[PDB]
Order: sequence, then C-alpha cells, then structure tokens
Amino acid sequence: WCDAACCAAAKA
Ligand SMILES: *Cc1cc(C*)cc(C*)c1
Repeated sequence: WCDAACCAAAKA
C-alpha cells in the first residue's frame, strides 16, 4: 500500500 500498485489500482 502507498506504492505503484496502490496508485495503479486507484487510477484504474
Ligand atoms: C498513500 C497512497 C499513495 C498512492 C499513490 C496510492 C495509494 C493507494 C495510497
């Protein structure tokens, strides 16, 4: 969390 996967999921 608060990583590139978190921000990719938030964007998607
Ligand atoms: C703290 C944080 C930052 C991003 C880019 C995304 C998430 C889910 C949390």
